[PDB]
Amino acid sequence: DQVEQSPSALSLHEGTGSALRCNFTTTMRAVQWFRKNRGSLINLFYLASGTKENGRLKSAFDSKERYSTLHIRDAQLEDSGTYFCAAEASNTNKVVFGTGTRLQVLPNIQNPDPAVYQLRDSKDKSVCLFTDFDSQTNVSQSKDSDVYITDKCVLDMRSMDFKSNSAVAWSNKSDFACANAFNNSIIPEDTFFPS
Amino acid sequence: MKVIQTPRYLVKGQGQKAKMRCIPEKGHPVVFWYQQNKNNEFKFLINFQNQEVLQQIDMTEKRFSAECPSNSPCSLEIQSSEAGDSALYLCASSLNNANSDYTFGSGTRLLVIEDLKNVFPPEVAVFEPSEAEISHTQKATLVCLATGFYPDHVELSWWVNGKEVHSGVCTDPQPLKEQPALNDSRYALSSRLRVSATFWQNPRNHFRCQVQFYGLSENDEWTQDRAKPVTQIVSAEAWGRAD
Repeated sequence: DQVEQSPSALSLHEGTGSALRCNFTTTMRAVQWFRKNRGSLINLFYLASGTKENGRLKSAFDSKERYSTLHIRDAQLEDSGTYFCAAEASNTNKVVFGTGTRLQVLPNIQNPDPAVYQLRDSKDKSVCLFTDFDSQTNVSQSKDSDVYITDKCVLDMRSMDFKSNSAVAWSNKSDFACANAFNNSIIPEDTFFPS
Repeated sequence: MKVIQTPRYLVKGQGQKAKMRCIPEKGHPVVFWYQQNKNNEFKFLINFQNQEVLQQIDMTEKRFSAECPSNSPCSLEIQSSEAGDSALYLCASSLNNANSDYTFGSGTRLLVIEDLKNVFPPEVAVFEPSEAEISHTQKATLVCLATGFYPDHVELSWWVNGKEVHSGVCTDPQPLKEQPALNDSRYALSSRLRVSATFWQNPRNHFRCQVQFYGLSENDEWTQDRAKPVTQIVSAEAWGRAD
């Protein structure tokens, strides 16, 4: 039903490169490459032979050799998402989709400034913001159902060419304070705890 | 853009009809419907060239009704919805039945559940930047929390001065369960919008977190005491603040 695609998952630091591959078990007429970021499936390349190149991406297709590749160079945050190849088999004229590659691109934090901040409701409620840590830190979920902790998320302030990681944590339990919100995580020793 | 699918999300109860629409890219007469599951498998359902069916499967023929009328949107309808129909329904247009590239729409994410009584819109809140962050970094992070919603069918956006922004924004890839080891658990989602301190400190600047929720429609019945959990936007906002 599916086409073998490699790798299954990939993490690249910004500015680096890698190659995604699909391996076919029959003769293919043409290949398409897509990328999905809950976003839509965006067409990257369609080709029946040789190669094609567009910006930082390049695709190649060898029907005879039974493979297609997609190269990413100078990886950017916006390259993140799930990539699929899709190929039309010559003997059926039907399209079969690759198993998919989940690509994560890690921003390169020039000057990490790990900190946990308390933020208050615009309208006695607050959340805690863990931010500005390097891609090396991992945020763990809480093991009590009463505290909520999101996975890390990278934002890019284009105007200032600045990128940063953060995760958010919140709770109702009166025992909850930002000082210990992320105790479940291994956070930098020099993490800033205001107040 | 090219291919326009509606609605982006859909929730229905067991046994109800579920209709979705696709407007193919102009100049592309062939329309394909795929059903994609959580394991990223693409299951071909049916395709049309103009008003005619070219290929399809037995399931689609027995369980669905699909048509591509002249000068109207293509549609695909599940006659009697079942849990197992929950999936992402993708429409692609193409020049031909074969040997031509696909262009996809944004899909319709369908969820089919036992009881629409569990459907809830989100409450939304905006949390203002901490002064410590402003002093420490000369930047200001606003946080939006959408909470208590079900199903997890929302689109969150930030609007600064009445214009949607993308720079400086990050929204959780997936909403989290407020009670993980529980089916029908309601959900929460957070997002951040980060700006320069000076931009936050300008009281003329206005920030709004908008959450589009996809829920019931007008034709849906509702005999509950609480407000009918219809498709709707819920927002929260804050003005910039001086030192």
